[PDB]
Amino acid sequence: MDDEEETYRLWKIRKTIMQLCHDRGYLVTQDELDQTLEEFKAQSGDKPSEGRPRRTDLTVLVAHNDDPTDQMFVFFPEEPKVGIKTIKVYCQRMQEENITRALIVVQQGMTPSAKQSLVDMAPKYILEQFLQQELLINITEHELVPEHVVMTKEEVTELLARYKLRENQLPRIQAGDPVARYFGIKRGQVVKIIRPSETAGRYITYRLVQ
Amino acid sequence: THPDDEDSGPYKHISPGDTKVVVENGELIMGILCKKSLGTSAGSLVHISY
Amino acid sequence: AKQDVIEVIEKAHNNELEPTPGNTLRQTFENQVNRILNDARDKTGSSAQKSLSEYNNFKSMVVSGAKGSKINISQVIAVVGQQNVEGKRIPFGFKHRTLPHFIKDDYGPESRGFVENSYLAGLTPTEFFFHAMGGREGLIDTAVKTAETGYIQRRLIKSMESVMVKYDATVRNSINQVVQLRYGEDGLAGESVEFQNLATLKPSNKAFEKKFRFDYTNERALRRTLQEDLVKDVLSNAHIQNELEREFERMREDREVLRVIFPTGDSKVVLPCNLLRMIWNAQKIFHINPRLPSDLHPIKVVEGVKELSKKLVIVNGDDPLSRQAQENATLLFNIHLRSTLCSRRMAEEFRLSGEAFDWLLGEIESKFNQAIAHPGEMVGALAAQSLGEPATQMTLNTFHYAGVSAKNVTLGVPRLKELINISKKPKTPSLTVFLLGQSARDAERAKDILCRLEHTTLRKVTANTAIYYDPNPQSTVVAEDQEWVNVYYEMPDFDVARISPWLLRVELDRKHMTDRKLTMEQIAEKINAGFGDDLNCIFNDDNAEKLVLRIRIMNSDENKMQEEEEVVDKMDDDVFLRCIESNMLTDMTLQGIEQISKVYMHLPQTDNKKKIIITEDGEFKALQEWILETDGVSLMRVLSEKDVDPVRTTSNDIVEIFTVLGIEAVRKALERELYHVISFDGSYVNYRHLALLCDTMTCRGHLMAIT
Amino acid sequence: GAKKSAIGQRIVATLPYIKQEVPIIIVFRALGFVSDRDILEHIIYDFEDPEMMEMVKPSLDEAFVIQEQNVALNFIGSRGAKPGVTKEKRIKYAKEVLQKEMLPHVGVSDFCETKKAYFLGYMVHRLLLAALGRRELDDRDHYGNKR
Amino acid sequence: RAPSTSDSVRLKCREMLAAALRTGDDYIAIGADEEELGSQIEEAIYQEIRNTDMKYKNRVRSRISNLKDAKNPNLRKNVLCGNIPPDLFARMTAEEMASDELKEMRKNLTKEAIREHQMAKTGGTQTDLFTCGKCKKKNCTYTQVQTRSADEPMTTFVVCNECGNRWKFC
Amino acid sequence: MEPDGTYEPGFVGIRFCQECNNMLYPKEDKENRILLYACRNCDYQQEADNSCIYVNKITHEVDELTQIIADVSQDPTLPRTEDHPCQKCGHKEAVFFQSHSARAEDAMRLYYVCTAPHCGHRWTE
Ligand SMILES: [Zn+2]
Ligand SMILES: [Zn+2]
Ligand SMILES: [Zn+2]
Repeated sequence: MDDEEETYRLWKIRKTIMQLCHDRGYLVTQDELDQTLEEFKAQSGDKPSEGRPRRTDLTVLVAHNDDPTDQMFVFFPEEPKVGIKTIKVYCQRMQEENITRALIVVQQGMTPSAKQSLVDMAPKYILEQFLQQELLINITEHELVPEHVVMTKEEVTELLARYKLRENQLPRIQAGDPVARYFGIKRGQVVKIIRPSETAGRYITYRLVQ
Repeated sequence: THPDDEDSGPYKHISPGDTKVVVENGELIMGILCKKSLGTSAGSLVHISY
Repeated sequence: AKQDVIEVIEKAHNNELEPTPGNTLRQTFENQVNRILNDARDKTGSSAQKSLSEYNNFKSMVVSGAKGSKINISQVIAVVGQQNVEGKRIPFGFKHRTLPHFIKDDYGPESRGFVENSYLAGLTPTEFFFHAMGGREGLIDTAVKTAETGYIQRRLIKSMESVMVKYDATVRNSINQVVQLRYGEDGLAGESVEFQNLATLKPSNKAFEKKFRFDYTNERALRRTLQEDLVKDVLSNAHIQNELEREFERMREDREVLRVIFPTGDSKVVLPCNLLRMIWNAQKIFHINPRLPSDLHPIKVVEGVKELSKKLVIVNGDDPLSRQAQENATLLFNIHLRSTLCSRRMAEEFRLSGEAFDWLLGEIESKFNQAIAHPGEMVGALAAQSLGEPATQMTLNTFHYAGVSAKNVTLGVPRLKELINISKKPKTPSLTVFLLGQSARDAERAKDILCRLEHTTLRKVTANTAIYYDPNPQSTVVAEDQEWVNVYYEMPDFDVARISPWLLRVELDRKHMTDRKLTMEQIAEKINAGFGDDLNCIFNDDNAEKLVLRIRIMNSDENKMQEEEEVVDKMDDDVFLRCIESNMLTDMTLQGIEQISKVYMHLPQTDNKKKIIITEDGEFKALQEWILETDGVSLMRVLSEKDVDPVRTTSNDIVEIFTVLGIEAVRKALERELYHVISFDGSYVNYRHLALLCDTMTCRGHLMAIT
Repeated sequence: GAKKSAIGQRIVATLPYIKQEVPIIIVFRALGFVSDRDILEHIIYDFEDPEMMEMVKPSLDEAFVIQEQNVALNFIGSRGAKPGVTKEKRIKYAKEVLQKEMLPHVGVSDFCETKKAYFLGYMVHRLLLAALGRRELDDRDHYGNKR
Repeated sequence: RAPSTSDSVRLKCREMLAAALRTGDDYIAIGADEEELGSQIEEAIYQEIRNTDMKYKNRVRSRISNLKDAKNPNLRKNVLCGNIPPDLFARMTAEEMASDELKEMRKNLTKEAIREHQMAKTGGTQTDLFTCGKCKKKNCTYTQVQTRSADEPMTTFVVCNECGNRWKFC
Repeated sequence: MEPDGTYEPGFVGIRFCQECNNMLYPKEDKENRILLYACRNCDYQQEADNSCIYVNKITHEVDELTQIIADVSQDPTLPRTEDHPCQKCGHKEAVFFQSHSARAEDAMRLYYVCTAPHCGHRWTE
């Protein structure tokens, strides 16, 4: 019975990652953005032989921003709780494919040794980690949350020059902030927060990632 | 002020009704002054004077 | 009214009153008598104010608003009314009674604290003592509020004190970190602002077009020789037509952005100058007759407003980022200024001449330039006192809740203390779920989502439990179930020789079971999933007149051959069945899975300002609907449920908002919650102060409670 | 955990600054009434009602580990007194506390140990009535209960 | 013809569905074959479930339970006379049954009480006095707080919930 | 059985040992296929009279005509009623009252006690 929900969810999380890929600018197909639930059900031809490795097949590649510098890679592990062994094979898989970034969506949680190992992967390929439940809905669509746009290091240089500030003196944002995680930004990078204002109508802020 | 018929009295002939206060070029034309005209109000005579 | 209360008491004792939604029958009764006595006070209150002569000095003090009010007239002339304490009628102090002067259990008005008299006739002895009780709650409230607010204010000032606007006009604290890029997001002073109406929020797209557009086809109503003077000569100009047509093009785009900024549809904003009063000062002095013909060229107006727009410097610079900062920061004053000084608006309504308009431009320039906040100022300290002051004003625990539900969204100072501390465990956390369109106009869809959202434990659903000794179901002591046992002969027909002879039987309440829309296979599958296959369940049909569930426990069959000594230390299964019975109840979390206690109170909102939508005519409209209001916190999961709105679902709890929606969403939610608590008195604390408060607490990602 | 899944019956007693809580039936056994039928009678001498009697039933079951007054006195002593060696002074010390400090107003001698037991039982009964809801809670301010 | 079968469990489930159809001897007065119909029902259920799972077994029993109801022998009679086709009987999706004269009412009554649980939680703040100068409605609430006061005297606060508008008496 | 029945199986929470005067506990006899009750501190044992050993909730033992003693009829503070006819004795005048308990028996319904020494009868209306 709950299996039938799953399909809505598998549709639903795939769609959120697509918007996530689209906001980062990795150019997904408009049709994949437009993909309905009925089509997705049609796409995996629902109803047969349940618990089947649809998610291993759901694993997708996404192709490049303004400058085709390889790609970003998205992986949905079948295991409810993923351990280092699945990660190691997956690492063999990312290395063979020679991909540059890997997003893993775990269904319950990751072992701390794997997170450690993920922490060790940091020099080479980057690994990003989402809890399935927080990813299951597009948080960036929510009304409380203002439009965020990441700036290039050059734009940050011009910003600090024109206001005459130090990096240290800007407002900070958590590296684990759901929105910072959403873009996947690292330390030193700046996000431009654009807000509606009761009195300004529009107000622009910046937050240095801390 | 309490006066008149909120929401529909001023729309009924503007029979000046004298209630509503109007001041023009530094002269009080009509009406009666109260706490809403003179008090700590957002639009009191006193605020405008400052 | 007293006979009417006795009448309602007579209905109540008959047992047939029919309760009100979400309430016990006493509450229905108490809510009803309270409605009658209040209506009684107000009816005679409105009678006494009518009955007053013109010469009543008492009415003369009330009307100037000097001292005192309508309620006082009510109390001195009419009837004082129901007293109360802690928001309820005078409690039963003695056994079921307020005073020994009454009968036990006497819900009448007088016997439980209604004062029939006016101060002028004097109070009767019981009323006097129930009035002396109403006298204490206020004296005590006074002594407490003075101590608490003195403390809340000192802590607040102590945080913000070192914030201040610097000479490049960015607001920064002691270690020189930036708080805001411009003070209050526009760089204006708080004492020079005024309430103003935004013309462009005018309803109907057609109506806007008519009132604002400068026609060129010229309706046969005095060929431009009406109102305007020599402008009849520039009717043949192509350039002037295209430039104004360009003006109107900006106004449709501004009207579109302004609709995004203020989705609710309020036209009241704080802005400097008050352009409309100035036009009136301008008309009045130059002696402008609005019936006489005009003497003003439209292009002079349009370009003059452009030039004035450039003069209103708020951000000095020249590079692309300074121009964007200048443009966006005084966006809202700029769209307002174009809307007031519009060519068609200027020509028809305000009739100003050329000399009067040029003077008008010069004053707005001087007033706007004067309005910009003075760097050096102490802004951080200024704000703490403007926040501190309303905590001084009113309410500690008084109940004025009119949101047709639970007392929630605690009112007043204790709620302020929670936002101020960022309590990891508020006394009364909440959460407002709005519902998807279809499921919002229909009750039955709303009932199905509501049941999915609710969290109920099997203990609530169970009418009763029993544990029986029955080795042989085929001859069970419960002869009525006997029909079911024959029904379950083929129900694993072999391990009936192996399963324990101990029986648990559960009976479920019929109304409550139906209400959750549950089916037995859901329960069986839930309990099977929780305890395991070892827990062998069977159940009857959901349509039998006595809805019952039967539970046994199966073992591991093969290995249980008394190997060592049974690694259970020989626990009797009955005793174990109680532990199963205990935990089966306390654990089973069907539909709702976590902490929303009871989870709900469904509401119809038509009163508030919700679901405000745009229509194709262009105007705003009300959209009544069902919304779900919960008393618990689980926002992360509750957002992902179907037909729940992923957009407008909100919670008053700022720690949970932080977990899910990040630091910027905290900055907003906390503002709304601080705005909302101040707004209960509705003294209107100026927004710029709260923006500054929120920015200081959210300045560094992590939440910095001012503790 | 998997003991019985029910904490809301476990009636205990604090005696005056005894370093540890004691189960009430142990106190009764320390008074000397070892027969459960007698303890039950002392709590409620109107055993026509199965529900309250069932309510106390797990605390009687919990008491079962000991059924001698001497042992129960030594038990309260260890639950009271700092660690030591001999059992017998511990029984005597426990006995004088149980005699003198336990509701002194009902008596301070040996020869009225039985009467004291009756008063403890009406007290447990007074407690059980509120937990069933048969009797409203006392008011924290009722001047009738002030001096 | 009835679809071929060989499984012993399927055969006994048909026998029980047939036996349930034998209740009250209505099958005699109508003269309809309960063994062919029970087999057609069972086939249709199996076509849905495709195995002999607990869920199939539960469905067989609930089909049995519908046949054995003492208060509604007319449901059985409707299935016996072909007013209900086996493919329909096979699915409970078409509701559950409503010819026992009271339980349907009660479920309706339950549907009333949860709908009674929707009616207004508890309306209030109606006093109904002054007219609003915005949305032109008189549905308004008033607030009475701070008695005596320090220097902001117990002024009368009036709020229009209809559009969240608040003004003062005077 | 029938819908118009009742569930008072006689919850015998009391059946003490005939010898040591302590409580009996259930225990299985697999040999005889019968529940038995035994004292733990001794060998004494006897068969049960019911298959039940424990029940919980009834939820509605509305408990309307128990505990409340007839003698409450004497209390001067309770309202005497002119409303007539005890349903037992041909005499008017009854004291009445409500709930008087925490099982907040949302029970707003009134309980009436006859006051003349001929009944002591306690009904409800
Ligand atoms: Zn309104
Ligand atoms: Zn014994
Ligand atoms: Zn009688």
